[PDB]
Amino acid sequence: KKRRKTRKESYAIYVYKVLKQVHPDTGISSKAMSIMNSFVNDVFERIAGEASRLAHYNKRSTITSREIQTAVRLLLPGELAKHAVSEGTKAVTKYTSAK
Amino acid sequence: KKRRKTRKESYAIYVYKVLKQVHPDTGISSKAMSIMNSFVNDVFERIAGEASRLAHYNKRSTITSREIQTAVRLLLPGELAKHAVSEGTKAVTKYTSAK
Amino acid sequence: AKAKTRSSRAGLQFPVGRVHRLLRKGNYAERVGAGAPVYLAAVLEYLTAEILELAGNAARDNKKTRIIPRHLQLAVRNDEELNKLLGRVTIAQGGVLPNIQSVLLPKK
Amino acid sequence: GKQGGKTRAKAKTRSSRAGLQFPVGRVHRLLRKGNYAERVGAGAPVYLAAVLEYLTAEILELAGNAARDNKKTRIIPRHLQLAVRNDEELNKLLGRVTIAQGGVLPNIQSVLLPKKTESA
Amino acid sequence: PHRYRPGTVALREIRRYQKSTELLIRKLPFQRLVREIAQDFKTDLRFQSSAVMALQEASEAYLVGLFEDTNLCAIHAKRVTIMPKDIQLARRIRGERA
Amino acid sequence: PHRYRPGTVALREIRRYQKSTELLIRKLPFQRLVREIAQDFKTDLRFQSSAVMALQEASEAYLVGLFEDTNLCAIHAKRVTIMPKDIQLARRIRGERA
Amino acid sequence: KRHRKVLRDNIQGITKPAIRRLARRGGVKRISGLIYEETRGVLKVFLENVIRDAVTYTEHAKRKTVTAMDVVYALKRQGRTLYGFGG
Amino acid sequence: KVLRDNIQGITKPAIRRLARRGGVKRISGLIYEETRGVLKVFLENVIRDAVTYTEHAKRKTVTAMDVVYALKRQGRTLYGFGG
Amino acid sequence: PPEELERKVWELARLVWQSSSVVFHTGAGISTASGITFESARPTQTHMALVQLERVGLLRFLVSQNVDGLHVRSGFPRDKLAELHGNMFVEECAKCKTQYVRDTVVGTMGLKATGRLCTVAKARGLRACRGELRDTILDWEDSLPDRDLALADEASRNADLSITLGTSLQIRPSGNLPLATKRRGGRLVIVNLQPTKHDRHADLRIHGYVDEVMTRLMKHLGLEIPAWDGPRVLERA
DNA sequence: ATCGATGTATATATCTGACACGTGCCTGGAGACTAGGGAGTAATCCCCTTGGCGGTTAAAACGCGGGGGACAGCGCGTACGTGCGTTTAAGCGGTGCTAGAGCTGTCTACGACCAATTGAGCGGCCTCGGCACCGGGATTCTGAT
DNA sequence: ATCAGAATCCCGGTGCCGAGGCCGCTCAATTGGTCGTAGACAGCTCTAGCACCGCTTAAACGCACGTACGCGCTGTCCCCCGCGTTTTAACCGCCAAGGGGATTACTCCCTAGTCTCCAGGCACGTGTCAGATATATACATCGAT
Ligand SMILES: [Zn+2]
Repeated sequence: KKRRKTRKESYAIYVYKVLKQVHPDTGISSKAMSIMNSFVNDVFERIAGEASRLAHYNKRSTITSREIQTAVRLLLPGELAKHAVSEGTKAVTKYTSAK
Repeated sequence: KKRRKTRKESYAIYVYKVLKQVHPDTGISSKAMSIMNSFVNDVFERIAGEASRLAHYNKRSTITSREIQTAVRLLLPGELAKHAVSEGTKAVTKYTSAK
Repeated sequence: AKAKTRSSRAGLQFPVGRVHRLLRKGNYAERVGAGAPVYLAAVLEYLTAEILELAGNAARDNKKTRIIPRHLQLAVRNDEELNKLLGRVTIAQGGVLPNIQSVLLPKK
Repeated sequence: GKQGGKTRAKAKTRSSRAGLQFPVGRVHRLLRKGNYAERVGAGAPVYLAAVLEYLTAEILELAGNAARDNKKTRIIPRHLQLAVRNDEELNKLLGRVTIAQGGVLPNIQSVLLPKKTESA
Repeated sequence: PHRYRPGTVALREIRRYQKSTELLIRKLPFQRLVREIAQDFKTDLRFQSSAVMALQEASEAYLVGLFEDTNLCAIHAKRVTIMPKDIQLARRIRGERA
Repeated sequence: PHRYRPGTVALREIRRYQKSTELLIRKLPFQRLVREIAQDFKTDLRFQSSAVMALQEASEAYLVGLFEDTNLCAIHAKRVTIMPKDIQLARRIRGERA
Repeated sequence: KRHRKVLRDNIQGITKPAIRRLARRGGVKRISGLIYEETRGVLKVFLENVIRDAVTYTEHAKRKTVTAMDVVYALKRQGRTLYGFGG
Repeated sequence: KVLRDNIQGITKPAIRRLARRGGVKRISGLIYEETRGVLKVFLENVIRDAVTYTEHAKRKTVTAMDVVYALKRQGRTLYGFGG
Repeated sequence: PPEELERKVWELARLVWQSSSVVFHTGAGISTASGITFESARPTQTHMALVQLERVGLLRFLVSQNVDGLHVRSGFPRDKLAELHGNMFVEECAKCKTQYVRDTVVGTMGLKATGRLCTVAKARGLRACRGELRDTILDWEDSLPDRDLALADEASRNADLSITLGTSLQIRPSGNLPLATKRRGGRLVIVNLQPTKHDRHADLRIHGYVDEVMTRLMKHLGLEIPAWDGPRVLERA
């Protein structure tokens, strides 16, 4: 053993948890889980990178929910963006309930 | 008037000082100077962005002469890369002289 | 008091607290505001829910019960908006959509 | 003792020390404020200034030649486009860039033109 | 009485507009087009003078670069006349329509 | 005695290979080619087994996408057959050959 | 009208001879009569894609003028960088 | 012939299968050497970056991550092997 | 008749002696006169005599049409020459218009790319030029090599005695440059057995073998023609 | 239009290794707290943007004439697909060795922070010459003969 | 090609406003120095990469055949070009006026940083069923008669 485990993090449990919420009978192979994990990391790098540019161009030091929203509105095409911003505001307002 | 002046930095004097070193009997228009200033800002953002990714993939905190050197070797094509690397090593060794 | 993960508080499965660390330590900006990780986790969950819905339906149409790389490629390329989001991505073992140009097909 | 700095060294800039025209201090300050990494080592901005100076000297060399061939003596955006696009390494570096007021290189696709006599 | 051969004036036009560097679309029409398009995204937008010039420079350079690629496609099909299908092929291969 | 007519088994191969996940180049030949190229840049390199697989997935995806755009050009020129000039037109319009 | 104008039909102001001159700079010898309505369509699609981003940059900035930097960043995002406007 | 050059390991039938996977009905006899030149240029551009990332890491082994980062730079992001 | 030829060649020796700014023009016959590879052919006596006339100052400037490049092979000082059609020994840099000389012939023709990328290194440690090298063979009836035309026209507008050897003046502008020597009030001499379009225009017309005429001319100037001591490479007089 | 043999389908049983779930462990997310600076917000100066008007004259629009280009047909030659029999070597499994990836430990050279000092770089003003314009003289072509 | 004659080039005059130099001042770079941790260097261990042996049989190879596609040529029609007249509104110069950029001062809400607490997420283990394979059998479809 000698602590060499090192603990590799992934989105695997959350992709699985979302899959079971959407299609309860379906499962996912380890190659497909690796692809889904890569997709999340790519889209995360894009949205965070565009939010960084928006903060910098406006001389702001903070990425806020506005920067993530405009980054989403710039990155995601068409109707996918409009549903994404709806789910984004719903989550942020629910998280601000009682707060 | 009225203490409302606001300075904007530019590469213009350095581009001019390099121009008179390469062609002593030549001038540059304000639009050509604005283009050169934008070219420098683009190439700076490319090299610094790749040096950042290089540092992060290797789990290092510091951008160094390494990281800049390998960013330059990745970004520039052809002999433009080998000459840029020769000039960078010449500048860093001259700067380290008498340390 | 008993701890509740910021994901459960936000009504979503994706890890708000992990996405907040990944923002703070990714050097994206000097500061990351408390709404940013919630909004970003909600968007990543929605995009994974869309691609998994379409992939699960493609797998069910192929009569399988596990998602494999074909079903992810079929789901992305048959959708006009996910295909534009993933325009330059290649998926390992995904194959390509079954298309043939009309003039290549037989005359009768 | 710090009174030495108050009376000695005479502010030999990092550029003049490295033998550069480009501003090492400004390139360093931009690398720190741009959030590219947690730390920025002493050789990084000297190297980056040397490279930006090399690339600007390269474009100004080619643009000054283009200006001279047009019998001009001040460089205008046309000469920068003529410099960048006639060099195979710079055209690949600036492959996604449009230069304002630059136009395009004089180029006709050869099948469009008429044809000529010969006698050996 | 005098008449240049059709296509020879067109050839001089190529040579001239490739030598030159000014903008080719009329400035007032391009301003009104940009304002009509932008009116779909917000009401009562205003534009800086340089902002419209930058939209014209970028759009006019894009149109020119597309016509180069369109000409390549027309020539490849053994034509000298560009047609809508050539613009459509160039836009398909460049990944704009794909 | 029996023989299928020309182009119909090619059309069956289009219909088959578009239905499959598999890699289409032989694996040991692709190993020797990747090593031959890498030895020009550094002597005595090793490869992770999965690094060779990542290169094969990317290079086969690239060649397939290139052949799809090559087919569009051949069809536009009123040909069923792809030719080297179609590959060169696709690569010029995409910005690889320019 | 001194304030609050609405616009339409301005696309036909990108004149037939204007499209000709652009094709000339791009090396075109001969142009079919159908090209003008196709090119107006392409120009409008391009120009909407740049303007949508430019206006989302104005909205993020909380201001009512489109600036040259908004257009420069919109073009940079789309892999189409413009030099000469202060970027 | 035992004296095979490595680039001729990308056989004519392997190229046919790649073209058929891309919807190509009929393939000219000059396509194969052009396709090999295209493939060698693609691999030189990806391997040069992967070897640059390897040398930068002070290690002798090319890893799946060095290939993924080379492909991400080229504008050809590959999902399957990591982030 | 040979006696009339000798008297006219004597008078040509007087014209050449007396004239202060002699310009030679040459065509393909004079270099062909050894019985003509471009690499293996030794220069004909005419060429060497031209070098000898240059050495004594009986030549202001030289023009030629001869694609053989034997004027280049003879090391006639390059700065005093024009070879209006281009030369199988000579290539040019596109990007910066420097020139060169080579051991091998170029072989290609038509201002095409000869597979070399220039060699001019630069201060301030910038790249070497890397510019495409290109052959000098014009193909047909373009604008000539710009400097070679300008100098040939200039010298013609500035010469009091043109002399035209193995020349048909029919190629424009080339043979017409000798009309600028005439138009300014200078003299013109033509030496050929063949017809020519401007044949009416000269002060002296010779019919006879050009190597024999030039060998006689040299004898009448009292000069030995130098035998060729192998190939020559003088950029400058 | 029917007929036949080929390939894709489909139904069956059967065997096997990847995924789904369970358990133990330790790491990182959380909770409650503090400290200070980022950016929200309001009030002001004044730039530059939008609108309106009258002349001008360059460009756009309409027409008409006609020639060169698109493109539909058809003919011929060679190049590429389908097939089958022979040769190669890729793929498999097994066994062996040791280079180097990966981790853990120890140390110190590097660079972030900080305050005090100065000149390098910016905005603004003014001069004058590089160059846009052009009207005049020549030549260098292209149409007239 | 010969003939004047355009058609354009080369040049000297003129003129203006944009490039280059100069000034002065302010804030960004430099200097000297301390602190503490990122990372370079060494030592070990055990993964997985490279090398080799031989066996099987899928695949590549190479040769024959002939069909259909490429592309070369040609004829006919109509669509676009060039040019002349008229119409238009782009352009420009002026003048009006106020929306909204940009800069400033105030101030409190927010998020970095901290310590300790504990349960979520990772690695490791093991069992079984979703799926792959082998085999039997029915239907779909292609191409010849
Ligand atoms: Zn050169």
